[PDB]
Amino acid sequence: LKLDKENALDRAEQAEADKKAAEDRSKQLEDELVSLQKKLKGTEDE
Amino acid sequence: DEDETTALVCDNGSGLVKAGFAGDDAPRAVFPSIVGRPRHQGVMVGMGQKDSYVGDEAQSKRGILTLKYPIEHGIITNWDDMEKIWHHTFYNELRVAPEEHPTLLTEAPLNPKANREKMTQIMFETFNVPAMYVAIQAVLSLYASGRTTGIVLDSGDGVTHNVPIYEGYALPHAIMRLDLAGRDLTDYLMKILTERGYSFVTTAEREIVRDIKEKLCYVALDFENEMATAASSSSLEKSYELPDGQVITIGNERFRCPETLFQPSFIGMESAGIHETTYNSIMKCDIDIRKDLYANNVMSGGTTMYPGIADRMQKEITALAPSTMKIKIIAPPERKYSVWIGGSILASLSTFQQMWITKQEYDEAGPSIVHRKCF
Amino acid sequence: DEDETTALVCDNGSGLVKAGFAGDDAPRAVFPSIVGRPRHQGVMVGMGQKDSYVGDEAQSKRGILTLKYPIEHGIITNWDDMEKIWHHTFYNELRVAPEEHPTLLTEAPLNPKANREKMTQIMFETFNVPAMYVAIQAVLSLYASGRTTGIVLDSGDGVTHNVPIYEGYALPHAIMRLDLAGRDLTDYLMKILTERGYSFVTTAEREIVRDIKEKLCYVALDFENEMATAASSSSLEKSYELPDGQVITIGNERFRCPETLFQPSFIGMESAGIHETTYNSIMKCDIDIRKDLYANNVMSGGTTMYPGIADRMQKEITALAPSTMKIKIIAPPERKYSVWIGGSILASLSTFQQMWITKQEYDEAGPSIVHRKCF
Repeated sequence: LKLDKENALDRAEQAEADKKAAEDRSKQLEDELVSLQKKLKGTEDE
Repeated sequence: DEDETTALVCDNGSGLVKAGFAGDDAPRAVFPSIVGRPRHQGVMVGMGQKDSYVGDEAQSKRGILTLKYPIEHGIITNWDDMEKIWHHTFYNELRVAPEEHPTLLTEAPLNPKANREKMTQIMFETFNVPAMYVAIQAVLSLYASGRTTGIVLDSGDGVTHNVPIYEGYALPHAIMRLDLAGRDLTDYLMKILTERGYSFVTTAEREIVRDIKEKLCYVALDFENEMATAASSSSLEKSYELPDGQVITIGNERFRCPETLFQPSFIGMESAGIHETTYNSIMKCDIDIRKDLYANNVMSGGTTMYPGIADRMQKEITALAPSTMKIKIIAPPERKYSVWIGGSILASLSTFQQMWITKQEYDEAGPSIVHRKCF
Repeated sequence: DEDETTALVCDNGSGLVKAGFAGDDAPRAVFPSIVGRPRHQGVMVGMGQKDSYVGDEAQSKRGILTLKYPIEHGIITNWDDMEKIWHHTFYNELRVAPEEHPTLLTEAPLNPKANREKMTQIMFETFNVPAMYVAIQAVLSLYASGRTTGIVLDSGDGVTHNVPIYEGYALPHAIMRLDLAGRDLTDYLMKILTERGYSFVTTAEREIVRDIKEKLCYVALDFENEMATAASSSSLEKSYELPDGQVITIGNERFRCPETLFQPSFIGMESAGIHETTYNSIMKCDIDIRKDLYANNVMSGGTTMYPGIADRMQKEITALAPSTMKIKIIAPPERKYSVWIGGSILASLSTFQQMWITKQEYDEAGPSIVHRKCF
């Protein structure tokens, strides 16, 4: 317990930091995907 | 502690108020928009006991306090209580006296005018702020969310505003203001928990329920199937520990309350629900606008923090939407804190340094000046 | 209850329905175009509560109902609700029905084709009318005004048509269809009254606002002068008592809403304004026509009841029109009720008795007959 709030907190913060990097990638990838899909449909329509 | 006269920023909702200084990416402190007053006389020695409590003080001693929120469905009606909140917020937690720093406050596009007039007047006449600027919550939501175009669902505590914005412009013909908000969800949860044997009727209890809601409740992507399961099995129940050591669990109530956003009739409101309200904001807009609003549905404010709301809203709009169009909801981690963040962004823009009301123009014109100077 | 073997007449819009029988000079009754439905679950036994309410029943009980309007900017889409409205109108309240009488229904000149097809069909198939005739509101507006020639400013609940007729002939290229009418003015007033601290969101609230508007609002002969004073002083405000005990006063908003007709941009509409559309309906006609239309500017429909509108529209057109020539507005007490009256005149004229579709020709041809026999 003594260092477990710290181990859990460091895990939470590291996971949150990675989550955010990955969530920001998710948003970037989704926006690119949607725009890319719209480009796809743009070209498919063409 | 600042080395420049940065603006101070305060996002004062009907629920909670967020504050910090312009240039940060988060508020430094969060307080409820509450001034508490005792309804009982203390007996024991060493129990504090104040005539009035402000912000976090009102919550800490709430067991015996009436908790008054000075803001009613987006408007300040009690200016004395907002002075207590702003003194404490700026002077004690941000550690800055407004006398040497400009201040930015926020309101919804259809928020009653007296709100912007008192926000401006209080900071100029009680705090002697050198300048003021009442911001549009729709703008701030878009600046925090990284958009210029999209639907702003600011789902606050007192009101869900619902305004489509295109290329930085308002599209006012399509605003569908809804009197269904986070405050109604808290009240409804107190009532649904009562049905299960856990009655919540006091102000202290209201805050307990507010905390229960924030941690245990969700909307569900499929209400009827989630309901049928939750009503049939303990597998969808979740516990919460109450301050007196009692334990409360929530079953289909866990979503039946949040469902009020989609079914406002549960609290007695005449409305088609948050997803039709949102949709009403995207189809009413012009034929060459609709496509950009569908692809940029932007959440700000709280209630956006329910685990399934971004996905159910995207699904409901998609179901109502025409084919071909891309429907997407932006639901950033800056959720509930986004309007404050946008306030920080706006206060510091070089393009916005001419938008500030100075404490010269203010005194020459009087409190009504905010009408011509802000928006 | 009536024994006169005449035609029946109804003007059906997005707000109200005027009705009575042909040959008289006024409707016998006016009903809301509403089918009301309960928006609450009843708890107590013996509380009444209908599954549906029609017309005035729906409006009178609106505090606990959701009110549906079947007509969209001049077109009936919810024919089932109009059948209910018509049954009540004819069978219950006017005390006369189509089964024993020929019936005339009205529409705008460019109204989508489905409207006249369904109006013809419902009277023949659900009311068993012996004959039908779908009329042009422009025709009726001039008959009721004593004209064969003039501009019809048919400002209704969902659409203003702006349509010229010369010597009894249509001048269709000069029709200026406008998406601004009494219902949009009501929605705008709800938003600006929200700005004053009295939010109106629900449909019952919309009906409260429509009552406020009809009794307190005006356009003004000189908007800017009334505005500058009304926006600066309480001497220009007028009180209204809301059905909850509150009193609302309205200042420049009293006229800003009605002003939308002259400035549609107030609600986000792309339009030159009612006085320019009037001017163009005159100006787009041939030069030996223009002079007669300038001298015969005819108001019909509602909104024509705003103080300053008959004087203002004449001022706005004469200010654009060439000199020497006389510009005149016709704005009789039959204002807003004149389309119905025109319907009575057309239905009863001997010169019109060959224009009726009988339930002979209809049964063999079907509803497409309306395009062979009416217009």
